[PDB]
Amino acid sequence: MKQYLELMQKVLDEGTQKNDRTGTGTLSIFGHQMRFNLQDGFPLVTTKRCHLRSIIHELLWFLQGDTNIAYLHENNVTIWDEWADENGDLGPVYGKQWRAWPTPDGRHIDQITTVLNQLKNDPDSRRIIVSAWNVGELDKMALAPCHAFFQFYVADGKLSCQLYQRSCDVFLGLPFNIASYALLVHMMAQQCDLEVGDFVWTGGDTHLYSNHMDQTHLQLSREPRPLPKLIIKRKPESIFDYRFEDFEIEGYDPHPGIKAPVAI
Amino acid sequence: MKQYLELMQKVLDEGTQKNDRTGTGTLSIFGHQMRFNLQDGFPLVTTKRCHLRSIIHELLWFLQGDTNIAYLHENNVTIWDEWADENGDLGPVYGKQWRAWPTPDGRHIDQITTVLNQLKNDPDSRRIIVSAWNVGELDKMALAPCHAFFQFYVADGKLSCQLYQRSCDVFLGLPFNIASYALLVHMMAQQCDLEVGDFVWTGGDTHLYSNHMDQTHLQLSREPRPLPKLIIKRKPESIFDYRFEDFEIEGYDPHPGIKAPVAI
Repeated sequence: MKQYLELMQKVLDEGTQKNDRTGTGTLSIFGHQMRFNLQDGFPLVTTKRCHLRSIIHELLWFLQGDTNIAYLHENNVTIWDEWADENGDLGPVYGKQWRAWPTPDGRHIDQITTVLNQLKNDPDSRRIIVSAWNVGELDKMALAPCHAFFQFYVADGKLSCQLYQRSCDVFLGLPFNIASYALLVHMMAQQCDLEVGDFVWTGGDTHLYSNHMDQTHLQLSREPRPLPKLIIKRKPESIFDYRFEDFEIEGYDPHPGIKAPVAI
Repeated sequence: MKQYLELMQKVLDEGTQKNDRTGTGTLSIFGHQMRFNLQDGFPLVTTKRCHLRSIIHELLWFLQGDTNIAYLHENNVTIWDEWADENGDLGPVYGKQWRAWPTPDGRHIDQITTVLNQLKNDPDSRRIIVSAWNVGELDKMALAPCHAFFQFYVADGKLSCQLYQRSCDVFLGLPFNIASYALLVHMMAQQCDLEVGDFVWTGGDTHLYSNHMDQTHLQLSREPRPLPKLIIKRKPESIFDYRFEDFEIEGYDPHPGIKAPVAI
């Protein structure tokens, strides 16, 4: 997509040499922002084929709040397998914070129901936020949330959403991060009888791994294709009742998929 | 400052009509980002005189962690007076979360000491974060944190910091928000023997109140002056031992101060 390729080129042009926790070198910049008008089309990268099956199941699983990977395994979605323990547990990652953030007094706060309620009853609110950055629970999580917090906003009948992503692998994760939250904006908007606005992506440590340099140069030589269109085939009674088959991406005509490896 | 005036003009050119909780109308945009290279000079607005005495005391008070306003009152700093109850209490706002975030198991987490430790011992970390968005404590706070969370980053001997501000009054608060966090970057860098990098400001609901429209037009007719220089007169033994008199702003030559009123 134009904004995504511009970010890639920017990391290449001005990223500084920087290692990760494993020791794998990266080129990195700190602080970046992109805006996708969801009325322009579903923001799925077209310069490489990106599959969404895993992403759709992951979002449904996030919304359900149980952090054991059983549901993902029932659907053969293996993207969380490397972090799960022997029982399929991950600790209180994303979903547990979204749906049942634990307080000091023993309550479990459902942030998704809170924001839905706020979008329907107080759309002007400047505090329609969901955070997964539960400081007291970080140590128990299999990994700290990368997509740490997000805020909603309503103007002129349109729902917008901004995500703060503390750490972003531009090549491997970003395309999926964008699509995930874009999908969630469509779902929230549908549930609040709103049109879709913009998805604003904000990044913290934004990087390209050095072993993704060939892939990055190849992707940069391709021209973005017209964006596809998200169609929601059914309107569920609530944000917790969406099903995998409700979503269809129409008009996706990407350039070929590009594999990128990870070090261990 | 150039970036600040550009944001003002942008809100004017494309902000949509939007009320606040009180009902005071605003012009607002959602999602904006600015970058200030702290080696270029201390980012204190020059298109209107901005006083920092209250801001310096507020930062010291944040760092100390006690949310009663007694220390502010001892120094005749009255900016939190409108939110304080009869005893001078505010509930667990900023400082309590920065220094003693309460967990479900009864611990109090010092995020400032955690990040300092992380900057000294693991500068490549992509999770050097401080959050004041403690979902379980929001109801007890006199008001929810506007400057909600911030992340640090180290590259080439320089400390950078990104702030996510969920709601920003461009005219009245922004100049002070920038200066506050810029000061904190200088202090953290000094304590970690690092040079200053960039302060990245990210905004959520970013607005101009309609009763600030004359002031905004007047400020926009002024040309930014060269930035001033922050001087720290002493190097304290820790981040908790800074004193008001340690800070001096040199070479500040602003255009005249501009008053802006608030509705009640």
